[PDB]
Amino acid sequence: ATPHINAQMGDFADVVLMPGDPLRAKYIAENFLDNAVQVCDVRNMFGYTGTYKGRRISVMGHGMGIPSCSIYVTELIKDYGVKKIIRVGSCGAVNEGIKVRDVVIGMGACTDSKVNRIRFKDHDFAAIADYKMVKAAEEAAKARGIDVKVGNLFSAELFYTPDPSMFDVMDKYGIVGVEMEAAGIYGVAAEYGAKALAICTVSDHIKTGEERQNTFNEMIEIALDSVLIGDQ
Amino acid sequence: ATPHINAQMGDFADVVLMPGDPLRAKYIAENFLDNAVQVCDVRNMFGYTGTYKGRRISVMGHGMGIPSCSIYVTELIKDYGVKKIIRVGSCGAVNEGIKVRDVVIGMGACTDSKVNRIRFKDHDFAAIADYKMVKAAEEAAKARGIDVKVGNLFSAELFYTPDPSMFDVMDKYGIVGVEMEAAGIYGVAAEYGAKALAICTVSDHIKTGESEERQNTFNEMIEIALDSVLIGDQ
Amino acid sequence: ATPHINAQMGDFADVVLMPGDPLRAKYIAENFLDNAVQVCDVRNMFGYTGTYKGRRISVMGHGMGIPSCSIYVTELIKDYGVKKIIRVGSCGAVNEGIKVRDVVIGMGACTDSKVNRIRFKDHDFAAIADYKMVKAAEEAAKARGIDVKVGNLFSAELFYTPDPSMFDVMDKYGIVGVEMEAAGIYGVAAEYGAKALAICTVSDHIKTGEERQNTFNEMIEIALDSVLIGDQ
Amino acid sequence: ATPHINAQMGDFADVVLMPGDPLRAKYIAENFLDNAVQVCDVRNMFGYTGTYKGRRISVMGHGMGIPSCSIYVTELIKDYGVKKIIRVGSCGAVNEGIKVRDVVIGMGACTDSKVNRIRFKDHDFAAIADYKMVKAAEEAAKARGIDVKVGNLFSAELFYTPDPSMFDVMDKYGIVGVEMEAAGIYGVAAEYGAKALAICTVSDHIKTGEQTTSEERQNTFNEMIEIALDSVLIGDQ
Amino acid sequence: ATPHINAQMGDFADVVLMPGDPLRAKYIAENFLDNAVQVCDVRNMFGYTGTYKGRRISVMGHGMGIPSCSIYVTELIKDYGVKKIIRVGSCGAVNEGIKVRDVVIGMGACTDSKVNRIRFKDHDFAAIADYKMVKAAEEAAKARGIDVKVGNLFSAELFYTPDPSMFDVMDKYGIVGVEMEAAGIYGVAAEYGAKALAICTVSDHIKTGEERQNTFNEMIEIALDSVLIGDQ
Amino acid sequence: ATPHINAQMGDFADVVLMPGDPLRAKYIAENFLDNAVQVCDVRNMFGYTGTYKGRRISVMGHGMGIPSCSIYVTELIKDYGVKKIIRVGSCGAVNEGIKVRDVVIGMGACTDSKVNRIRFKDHDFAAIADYKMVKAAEEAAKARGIDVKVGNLFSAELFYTPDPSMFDVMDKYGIVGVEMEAAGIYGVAAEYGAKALAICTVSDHIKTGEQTTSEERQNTFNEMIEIALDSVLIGDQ
Repeated sequence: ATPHINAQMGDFADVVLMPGDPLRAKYIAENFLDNAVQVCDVRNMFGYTGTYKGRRISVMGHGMGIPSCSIYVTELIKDYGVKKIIRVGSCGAVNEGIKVRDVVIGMGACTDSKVNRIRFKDHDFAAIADYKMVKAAEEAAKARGIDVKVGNLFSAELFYTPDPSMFDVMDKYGIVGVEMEAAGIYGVAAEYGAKALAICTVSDHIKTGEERQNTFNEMIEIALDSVLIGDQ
Repeated sequence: ATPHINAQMGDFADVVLMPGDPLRAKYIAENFLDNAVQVCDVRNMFGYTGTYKGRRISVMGHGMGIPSCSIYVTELIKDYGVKKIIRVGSCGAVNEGIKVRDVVIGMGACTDSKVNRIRFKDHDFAAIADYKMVKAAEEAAKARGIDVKVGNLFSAELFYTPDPSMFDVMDKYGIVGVEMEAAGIYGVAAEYGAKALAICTVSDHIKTGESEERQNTFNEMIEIALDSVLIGDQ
Repeated sequence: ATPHINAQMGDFADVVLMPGDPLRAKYIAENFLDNAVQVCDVRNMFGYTGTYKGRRISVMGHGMGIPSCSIYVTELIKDYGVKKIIRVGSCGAVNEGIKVRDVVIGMGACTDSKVNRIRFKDHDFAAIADYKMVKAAEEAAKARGIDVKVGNLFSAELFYTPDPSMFDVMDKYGIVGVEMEAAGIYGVAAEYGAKALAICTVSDHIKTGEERQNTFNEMIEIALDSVLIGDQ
Repeated sequence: ATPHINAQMGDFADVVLMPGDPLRAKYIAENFLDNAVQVCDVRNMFGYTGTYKGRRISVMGHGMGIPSCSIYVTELIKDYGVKKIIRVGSCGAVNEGIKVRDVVIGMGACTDSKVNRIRFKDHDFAAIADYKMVKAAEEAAKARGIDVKVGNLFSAELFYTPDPSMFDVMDKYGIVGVEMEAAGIYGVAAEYGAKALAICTVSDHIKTGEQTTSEERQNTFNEMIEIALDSVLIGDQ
Repeated sequence: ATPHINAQMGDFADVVLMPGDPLRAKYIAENFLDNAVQVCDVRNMFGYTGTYKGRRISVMGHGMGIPSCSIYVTELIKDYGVKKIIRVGSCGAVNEGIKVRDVVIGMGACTDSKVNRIRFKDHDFAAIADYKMVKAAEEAAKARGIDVKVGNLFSAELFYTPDPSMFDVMDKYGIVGVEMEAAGIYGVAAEYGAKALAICTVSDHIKTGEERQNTFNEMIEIALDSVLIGDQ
Repeated sequence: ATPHINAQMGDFADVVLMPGDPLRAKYIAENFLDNAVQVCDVRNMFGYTGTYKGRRISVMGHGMGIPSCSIYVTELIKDYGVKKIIRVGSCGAVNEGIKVRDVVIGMGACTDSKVNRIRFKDHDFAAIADYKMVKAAEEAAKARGIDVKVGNLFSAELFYTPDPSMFDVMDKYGIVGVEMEAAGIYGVAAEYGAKALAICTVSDHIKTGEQTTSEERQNTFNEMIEIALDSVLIGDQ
């Protein structure tokens, strides 16, 4: 029993899929997993454990932003023995070579947050995903014939940014998508010795101002298939 | 009809009480407000509008941390006409003069976050509450025989901090309670020209290590906040 | 008998009013206090102790800027037993809603200085006044028919700023007045466990370019009446 | 005809292998490339162009440290059309999970330098390698029976650090090796739109005092270069 | 007529000697200069203009700390045509090879202040004195057989530092003296195209805890002699 | 017998002249020193020891950029007993008061690097030269009729800067020339208790687009080296 998660050790699988919205975790448990049972509900942050093709897998919301996400993944790892975390969600694109509904994988995560600087003595910590998980997801996508873009995500602290000119810097530096928690997750996995990966689907084009459900399903199938591939 | 709040203009009152826990918002709606009706539920972030002594008041969770808190209160202010936000929650204490169950009001909020530096050209922005709201809350508590400590909160980005020696620094500088969203709310209030206040109840003593008594003290904090709304209206 | 103050313990009252200009301290001692006697003059920084309606009160200049102000109020607090400091001065306004001759109370104080970051491990320390002092001052003004603005001051390190565009940012965030020492006084009050308040009169409008003695006298009376309201 | 490189357009291939030491570049061009010709020598910074299994490949020294390697990689990309860069060097280990003689690939590069903060408005830029190059290098090592550690390198500005306690921080965060130029190469590659990769061989263990002989190190160095050149062919597809 | 200096263009010479204490400026005008006449007195910051060996020279206090000193030197330079500033004062020593009463010249000035970072886009500005002024002062000292140490001063923002371990860092990097304004003066001189120099006398040994009036006179004679040397 | 320098204690004099390019070290040792013998060549970074008017003097390249520079000066000081270092190079001018072919001395060195912040608890370290070396070089140039500009150099981390508006800032604050290693040499010299000086010749004007022939550049460079060597003898007295 932890402060933010009302479950017991053993309730979660060693791998957890994590959308930000708890209703998306409920949607995933009911439509993609077999026999999912709810294992937590504190603060309405629903978490479930079921199986995918016989493999035990959990799915749980993490809320919005770095701080919220860090609390949950930190507790999953140190209190529930979770080894691998796959964040799943929507992101905004800033570059011309990425179109809405494209599937991006964050090999790395840039950020404007100070959390990695507080852990790394104020130097530049490169928040990165676990290589084998990236590979697994790219192979799972290829198997279904889905193209994915692997690159840097940008984890913003402020959804309603006071500095919009930063989207032009992101673009020039190849940022593939903007979300709000990947840099925090990667930071937590490094601090606690676990492995993470963030997968996103472009829901909006910040620059050009540019189905959704179906593309969401492809993202989920890719993440879940990457879990089985990762076990081999 | 915003991305994070599925309500209509007019659904929220001009004043909103905001616990971090959506289930706390539900508890407040059911036990302290009259005829409260749910006005939003995207992402399970429950929001309700009811009445306190004839005065229309809203209550809604804001989730955990500065980024989450900023999204909700920003949308509330710019799309729902919200004028006053009172965050209500639990905090940890670092100072010996403050005990568990004490009620603290955050006249200012320190932080280890970068959000106010992004807004203020990397200079020191003093994230403060609206004075009249502090004053109303302090008078409301005084009328209920409750002693409140008014000072600086500290809004942490990392609940599981990699640097626990910071708690000794906070204590040395008078921090009255440690939580996670006050500096963000005050920063948003200053950016969008609204008014905000953070009231908290000490649920844990981070230094000394110190449900019923907490529930009771939680009810005390809610009553103060709601009574400050009426004193604030005069 | 300190390095910057040549007085003895007991020479100052427990409450000190501090204009930046030592000649302003002399003015206040002579026209608002009864039987004030000079208690210090090292570096020409005049300090006086007198009585306001029977209540012992001190007034002393603190010079210009954060470093100068910190030295004096630190010595007053640790060597002279000073419990409450009320800084009084003139300030520039950046906001359109604030006019010259308006009285502002600094509940908080922003700064481009590094002093609070040196004290607070490089994180954001919110330099704020003592709530009760703010409340007393606001009550005092209300009793004299004076409308005061309570909010954020900005304490600048450079009077001749190399970056005048900061004035638009301050305005955007509600800064009520720009001066040079409130963030340092509040930081010292927090470090040594004392109480402080900054009250100012808008002498110039930095944005619009926009009696002064009269409004200055108004600010002095509010400060002195706040001390008596604060004693109850 | 740039200031630091005295070659002409077309002298370099579109993929360039880069050790820090110009003599290692000479050694690679001589022993691993066919028909290598020296194409530049400004400041004794030797650059050659040869062929590997019929494919055109260049090898060039980049000096030590971020500032020196940025100058050369920037010139190769903007003046000579280079699209892919593979840095091949030596790094020190800080983690007990990594052993001397290990082959590490920098998927990312942490640093104590300010070069990426100057480029990215003082926010945190995750200095990363090109994913497909990491994958080609990882497959190539696997195909040669070499097990590679894929993770975060740390590019130090001061070889003789004034703060050794940072090594304990690097170990806790899983840094796989400490070197001096990856974070700078990754920043340049992102700024100019090219692709980069840093591969390293562990010559010393900072934390455990472990050393290796010059024989063993030559051999492990030899493995690294074969992986890199193989990865080029895999990457071409 | 400037806000902080009540004088007219022409009242100051092109070179100004500046102790922090205005009473020290008064002592210098009366004892070292011929026919010195007071030219300013706003805020009790006395300024005087007299003659040294027939050479017109001014002496004025600048108060304590960077912010205060910056206002005065900025106004002297841009409003009163001052070309050279020599700050004179007492400093604390942190290094074992520097004893009390030694005369140190700040060829450079380190600091914990943010003022040069605000001017220099957050990079490292090396606040340095004007080389010809350093040279003139070192030669003036040699003529009178006084030994001087030329090196880095450290300009502290906080007289009562919350971080005393910084004195050991200063010592290790060769800081010759700790004072509070040299880095600010050097910054202003650079920004406004003027020349500055800080000369100090060690009044206390911060480390070892270790006449004064006479060593003060040596410092002043050296500065004034450097002015004549500098004119050749 | 250090990692980057293949010499033995006593091979270097107590004073070392240091250009960035090792071929310039060769040129100086051959043309200005008597009986110069090469004493190291690790990574093609040539170091020599010769005599000037009977006074033992060494000359050695330091590569480009702070990090490379720091490694060599740090090794000369801690492993080989060097007491004084004079960096002799080329710089770009940003101020209209400085013309191409001018000789500038860096009494101080500004920088956009983080190496002195890492050493000085994140506060502002004024990276400064040794006063008596500045004075010896200034008198030596005066004695030769050369008028030197004494001031602040700016040591850039990125030669190909992503922020060129910074040059207008350096101009406003009087920077005398832009190079890449002075702030790092001064930091090392202060960390290890040694003395250093950076002298530079203006080969190009960044702000006005002024250039100079290779002939003019050789001659101005020739003047700089004689100033430096003369400053060593004056410094000994």
